[PDB]
Amino acid sequence: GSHMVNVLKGVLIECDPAMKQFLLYLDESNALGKKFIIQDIDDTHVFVIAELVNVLQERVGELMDQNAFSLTQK
Amino acid sequence: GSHMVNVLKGVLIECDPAMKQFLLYLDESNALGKKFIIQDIDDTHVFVIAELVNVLQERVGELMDQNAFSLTQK
Repeated sequence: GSHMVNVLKGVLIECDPAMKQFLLYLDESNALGKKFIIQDIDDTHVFVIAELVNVLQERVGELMDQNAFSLTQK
Repeated sequence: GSHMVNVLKGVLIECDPAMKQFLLYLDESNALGKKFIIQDIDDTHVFVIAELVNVLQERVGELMDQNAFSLTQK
């Protein structure tokens, strides 16, 4: 490679570094069928595209029981 | 203690901090009349919002001859 240049448009999110670790865990699982974390920025940051962040919103809120993700029949 | 929580929408940049350094000076100079660089996402990452990325585009494109950010009408 030449050098790291990642410039893109979407939603930038940070809160805490523990947060980072769950986004990774969720990317591992890919429970939402979307790869939300495009690049993670300086430890505590996650870059997710605005177009699909809505899946994260539901994951953050509803994942306690489950979020509505069943397109096996729809 | 504290920690930062920043969730934001716009354009994320990643490049070596050379860009950051002109950017901070330029932010400092406020030549573009807006705060383009919203948050320094620590040392290397820069965040600039898409609303005024256009301003940055012209800054990049036109700066060779002149960056005319002074528009009384044009």
